[PDB]
Amino acid sequence: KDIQDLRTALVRGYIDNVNNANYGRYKALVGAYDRRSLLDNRPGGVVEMERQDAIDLFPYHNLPQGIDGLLGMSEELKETRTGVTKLGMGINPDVFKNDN
Amino acid sequence: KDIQDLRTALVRGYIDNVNNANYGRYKALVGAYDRRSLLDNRPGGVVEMERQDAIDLFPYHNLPQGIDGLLGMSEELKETRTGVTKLGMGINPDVFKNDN
Amino acid sequence: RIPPLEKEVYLDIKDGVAYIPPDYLEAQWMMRAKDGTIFQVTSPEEISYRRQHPVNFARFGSRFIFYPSIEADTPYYPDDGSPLIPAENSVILSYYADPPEFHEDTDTSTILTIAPELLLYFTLRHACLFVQDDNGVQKWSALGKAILDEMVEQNKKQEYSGSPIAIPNNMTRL
Amino acid sequence: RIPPLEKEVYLDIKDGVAYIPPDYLEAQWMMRAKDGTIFQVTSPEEISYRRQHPVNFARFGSRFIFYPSIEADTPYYPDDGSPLIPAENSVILSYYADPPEFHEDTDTSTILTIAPELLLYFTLRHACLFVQDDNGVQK
Amino acid sequence: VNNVGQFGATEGSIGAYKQAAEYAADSKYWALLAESKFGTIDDLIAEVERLYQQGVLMKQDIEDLKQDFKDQDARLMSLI
Amino acid sequence: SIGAYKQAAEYAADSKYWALLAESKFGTIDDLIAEVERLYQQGVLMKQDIEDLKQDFKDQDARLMSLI
Amino acid sequence: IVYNNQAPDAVNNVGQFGATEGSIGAYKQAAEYAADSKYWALLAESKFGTIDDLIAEVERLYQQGVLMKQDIEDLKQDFKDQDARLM
Repeated sequence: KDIQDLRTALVRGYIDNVNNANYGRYKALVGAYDRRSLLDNRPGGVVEMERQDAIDLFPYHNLPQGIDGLLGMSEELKETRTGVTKLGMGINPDVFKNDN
Repeated sequence: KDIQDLRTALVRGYIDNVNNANYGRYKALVGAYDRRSLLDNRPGGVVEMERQDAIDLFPYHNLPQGIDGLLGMSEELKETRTGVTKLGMGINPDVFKNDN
Repeated sequence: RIPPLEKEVYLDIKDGVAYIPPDYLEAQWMMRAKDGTIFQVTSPEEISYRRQHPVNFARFGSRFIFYPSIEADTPYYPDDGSPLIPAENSVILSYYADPPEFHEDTDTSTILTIAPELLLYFTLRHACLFVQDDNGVQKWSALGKAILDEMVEQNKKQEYSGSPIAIPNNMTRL
Repeated sequence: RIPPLEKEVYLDIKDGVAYIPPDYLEAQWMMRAKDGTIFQVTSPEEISYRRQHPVNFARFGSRFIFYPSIEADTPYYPDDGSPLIPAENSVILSYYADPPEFHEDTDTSTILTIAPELLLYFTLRHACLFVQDDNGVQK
Repeated sequence: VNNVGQFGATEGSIGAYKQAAEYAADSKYWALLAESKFGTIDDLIAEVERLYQQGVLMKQDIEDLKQDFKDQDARLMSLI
Repeated sequence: SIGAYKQAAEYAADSKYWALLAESKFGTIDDLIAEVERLYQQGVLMKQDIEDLKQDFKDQDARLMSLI
Repeated sequence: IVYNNQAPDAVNNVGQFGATEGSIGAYKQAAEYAADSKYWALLAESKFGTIDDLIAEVERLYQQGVLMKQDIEDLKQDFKDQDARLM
């Protein structure tokens, strides 16, 4: 039950990160843009009139090192507090009766 | 059902990134260009009259680390909540009757 | 730009368009009487596309455009004459309006009730222009500007005042 | 902006429209009397989303909106009393209010109890403006 | 009457009055309450009134009934 | 629904347009009050009168009973 | 702690919502008309409150009781007289 809660919080926390980041918002100073041009997205043209620092990718957070590693631990903890393993061979009546 | 939704959101989020980025828009200060020249794209010439910082590749976002890794997890989660694996050997009546 | 001169108003969309009020200066939110459903704004160079292949509106001279080609109706108005039975399908706009020039003595405006010294100094300005006592000009102008900034800040410390903002994680289903 | 001019006050919502008092300048916290609970503020562009698909609210002209159709209440205007025993569902506001302009000699305000020299100097300012003694102004 | 303390008072606001729209809504509230009352109870009153009006009509009808019946049994006792 | 913010002077006229319905319907109210008042008066009178009537009536009836 | 039930008295001399020197009449007239409407609704419960409870109840209640009394009296009188005269 624990493991399902925990992995659900992590993936929910991972999915949101990826989605918000995918949005790729461009931040921009107020008097420059040439709004008309920027909104057009046909291969090439933006007139960043003035400045040149008027448009820059918004600072999205990185993902966390921990999501990665803990998503890690949980996998194995399932695979040791239960006998399941996504790659390992299963039992047979014979080995159930004689592991040798 | 879940996995198809999730992988559809991710690839949709990946495809859009690649396409928007492929557009390769050049940003540029207002009074410089020599519009006439820039629009010509025959091997060599642009007269960036004045400045020299008048034209610079628009700041497209990077892709996200997460798209990569989660596209990852989903693959295996299909391949463990179902017995399918794109590289693995299939069953036969014999092994269906005796895995040994 | 501040509230007290703002305005609520209904529009008269005929077909994806509407003509702009004479009194209009600058716009803030528009939407429908129902459900909210705030509009947002864009350029023609996009809306025309959205025609070929939420809501989007834009400015064409004296005309407003909307892509999904809307229809709203200004209220039923009069008859017995008690209210303005508003129309379902109504969209309502909030825009800063050109205030009326006084053109009268007893006349007044919110301002004087609020910040008359402002008007006082600022007109003394052009006065000291009529006749060339500049230093007074400088003084009047500085003070007017200071007052004005006080005002705008009164408003800025308002428009977000309640509690910590917090950026929404607006994510559509899936 | 400081406490002494602040205000407690109850509101009458009517699922939205809850209107802004004349005396209002700027709003600090806002909550319920019931169980203790704080609202927070946002833009239309978000609350509207909350509609289609915590409590938030926003500023539509002279109106306050709240996403959920709340129904705090006040007695209707002609009134008669006011005790009200705050209707379970009452929300209370803490906001800075425009103080009254003096209109009388024996009038008063906390400021003079506490910090009158301030008013004195600041009005001397516009005075030294009326008549041109600018150094005094600066001081 | 404190030196600097900001928590010893609260300079009352301009006025604790609502914005006109609430006054209009309140007028409409009282108005509609009164109007409903009127229509419904006017129907009741009128019919019920014409009703017990014919009520006292039959009332004075049996009134003249007992008039001629008194008359009647007063003559009856005179016979005795 | 969600209506616009009319200028105050209009909300005033809206508020005003409530008082008249009240005024007229109050007049019918008064006329009918006078009616049920006349009715109640008549009622009380008739009742008490014919009640005393039946009283003295059964009195004479018991008189005739004793006579028999 | 409070309600905004009081009446419009003054105009904002600072604050960009609400009253101005060119709108106060609207607030005050709105208040007057609302109070007048209430006057009506309340006097109405009264006329109506009154009318209803009062007269309707005295009328119907005693008419019914007195007419039942009528039945009783008439019956008794007739029966008694007849039986006794037969005696």
